[PDB]
Amino acid sequence: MNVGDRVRVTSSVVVYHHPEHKKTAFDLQGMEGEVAAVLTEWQGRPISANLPVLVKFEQRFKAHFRPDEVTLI
Amino acid sequence: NNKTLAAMKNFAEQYAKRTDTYFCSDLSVTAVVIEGLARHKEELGSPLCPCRHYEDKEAEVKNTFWNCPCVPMRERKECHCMLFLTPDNDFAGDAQDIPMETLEEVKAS
Ligand SMILES: *C1=CC(=O)N(CC)C1=O
Ligand code: SF4
Repeated sequence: MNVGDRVRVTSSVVVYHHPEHKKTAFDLQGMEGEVAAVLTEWQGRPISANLPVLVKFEQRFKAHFRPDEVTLI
Repeated sequence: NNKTLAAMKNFAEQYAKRTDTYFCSDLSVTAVVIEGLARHKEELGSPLCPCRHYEDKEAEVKNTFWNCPCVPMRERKECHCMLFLTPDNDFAGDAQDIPMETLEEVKAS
C-alpha cells in the first residue's frame, strides 16, 4: 500500500461529503481511485489517525480509509 | 479561559444543527467533551479530540486528523466522543443546545 497505487473500495464505507450526495449517506463501495497519502506520522512523529489511507477519486472527491477497506487494482 | 469554553459551546451547538445531529440525552457527557475540547484548544491551539490517547499531541494537531470535527465525523458522521449523535442513535436526545451552567458544573470539577 503506497501513494500512487490504484485501489478499489472493497468494503462498505458510508460518507456524507460526496459532491453529488452532500449531507446524505452514500456508500463508496466499488469506487476506484488512487492513494494520495498514508497518514502514519507527521514529519517523522507518529500520529494516530484511524483512517490513514487518503484516496482521491474523480469529481474532486477524496476520502480516508483503513487499509482493509481498499484493495490494490 | 471562559470565552474559549463559550466559543466551543457555540461551535458544538452550531455544528450539531448544521449536520442534523444531536447531543447525548445525558448532557453531562456532552459537557465533559465540550470542556475537554476547550482545554485542548487553550493548550494546543486546536480542539484536538479529548477522548483519545496520543503519543505526540503537537504532531496530531499539525496533521489535523483528530481536530474537532475530526475526519471520521466529517466524512462518516462517526463521533467517538458521543458529542454529535445521529437521530437513530440510542443515546441521542432531542437537544442541540446545552446550558452554560451545565458546562460550568464540569469546570469546577
Ligand atoms: C468523554 C469522552 C468520551 O469518549 N465520552 C463518552 C463516554 C465522554 O463522556
Ligand atoms: S470524535 Fe471527533 S467529532 Fe466527536 S468530539 Fe471527538 S473530535 Fe469532535
